[PDB]
Amino acid sequence: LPVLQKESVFQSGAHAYRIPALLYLPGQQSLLAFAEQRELIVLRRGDYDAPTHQVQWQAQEVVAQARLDGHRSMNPCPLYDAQTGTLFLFFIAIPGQVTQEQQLQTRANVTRLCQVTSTDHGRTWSSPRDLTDAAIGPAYREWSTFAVGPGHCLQLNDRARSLVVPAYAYRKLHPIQRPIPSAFCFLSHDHGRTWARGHFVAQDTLECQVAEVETGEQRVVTLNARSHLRARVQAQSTNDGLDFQESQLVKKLVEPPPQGCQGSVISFPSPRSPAQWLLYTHPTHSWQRADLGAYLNPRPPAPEAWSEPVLLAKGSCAYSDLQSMGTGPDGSPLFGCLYEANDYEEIVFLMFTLKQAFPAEY
Ligand SMILES: [Cl-]
Repeated sequence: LPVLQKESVFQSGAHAYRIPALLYLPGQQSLLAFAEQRELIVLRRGDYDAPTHQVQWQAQEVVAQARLDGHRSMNPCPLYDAQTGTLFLFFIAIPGQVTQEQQLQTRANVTRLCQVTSTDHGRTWSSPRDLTDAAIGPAYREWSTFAVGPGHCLQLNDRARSLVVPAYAYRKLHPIQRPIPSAFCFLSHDHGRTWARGHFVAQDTLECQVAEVETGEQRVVTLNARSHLRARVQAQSTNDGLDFQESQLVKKLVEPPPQGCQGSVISFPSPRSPAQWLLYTHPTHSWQRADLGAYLNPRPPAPEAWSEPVLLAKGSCAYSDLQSMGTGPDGSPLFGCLYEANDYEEIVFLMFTLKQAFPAEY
């Protein structure tokens, strides 16, 4: 398909950069591209230059605040709070080396849920805040580890403008069997002051992302997760992510077994009747992490409504993250996509419009 921009934003022959996260700032009309650097989190800011309809990426910088002493930082999970304008960067912190506790108990949970916030459009960040105890509580010792995202988080359009952070945890349900992962959501109605841990979806679900859409008559949260099956796993919640209805397989969205691959999903105003449509990116190969494709769902989150994918990039492609960026030069919705490519040797930024990706719609 034709695109507005394709630029490698992170590069490393040593596969130093992985796990992309993208965040669009609507007022500034800029993007924040995060990635893990093999471990800390790095960032590149880029302003959408209207006159040239290109994002001008600035110099890479380390998010020095997004780290705990003696820990490795991973899984950048950003969010823009529309009510306050504050930016949240959730992330995971794990000890850099085996701890004394782990020496005695191999599966002891030593993973930390953290966050740093910014009130100046991501130019500077607050000291890190460990949210582990407040968000997970007593369930903490029941897991071997867990993670959030990777990729952008969600803010609902409810009265409270609730924050929903997608996540997954490896549950130590059997002392002999290896811990099995299950996706879920963290939910806050007060801009991160308090957190609730939602119930798990089906077992063996891993990196997931959530979006909010209108279906039937009200708004629901759709969770789209990586699986070890041949198709993606999806589930919807009518209570902001605290409880999900029965998980379902989305056969139209392929997953390459046995490992599967992380994928991204976002909602955006319908170009036309449903209020929102969904856009999702993930490799399209039946058993390899290759050929990144963009898929559209005009009647979300109905599994049967997903479109055939449009090829965004041929060849090796892995994790990705999407962000809507307002209206494009051609008048249709503008999108930004950050994805791993070329055997993890780089992270590429792609910017395109709905008209470019899905011509038939126009
Ligand atoms: Cl902004």
